[PDB]
Amino acid sequence: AFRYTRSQSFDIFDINQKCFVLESPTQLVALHLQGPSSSQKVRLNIALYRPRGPRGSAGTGQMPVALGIKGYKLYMSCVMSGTEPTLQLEEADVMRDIDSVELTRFIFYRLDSPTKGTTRFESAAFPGWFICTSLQPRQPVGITNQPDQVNIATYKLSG
Repeated sequence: AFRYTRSQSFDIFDINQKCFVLESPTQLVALHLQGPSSSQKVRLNIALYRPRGPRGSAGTGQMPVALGIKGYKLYMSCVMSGTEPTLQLEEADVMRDIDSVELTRFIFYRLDSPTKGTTRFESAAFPGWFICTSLQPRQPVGITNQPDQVNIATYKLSG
């Protein structure tokens, strides 16, 4: 279904200028990181994939990516927890091939708006669900089917 093409490292902020920090090995939180800080901003290793597949279904395309938490040996994934879609961080190595519905948990569609300089990330495993931050500081990064509605689901990436 997906085949690895390369990885590139990016800085990331949400549209309100919050960055990510890894508050514990299972929780990424978003905050205005400022003044003095012990806290190390998270960068992303974005692994770009090419399809040979697999569908369906979705609501998105056409840059499938995995999102590595640079330096911490984690990748973001979307899974069901209880009965709710959930963003989690998993100890996973770099995946050359994503060729099962299980491994599709790691794939997001990077949706850039070339004009505005902005990006959304839609889950491939949970179409219509997007990576989001709270309007409040120090809350976990998560996923939502209401992108940008009393959350922020729009980011600025920089190489």
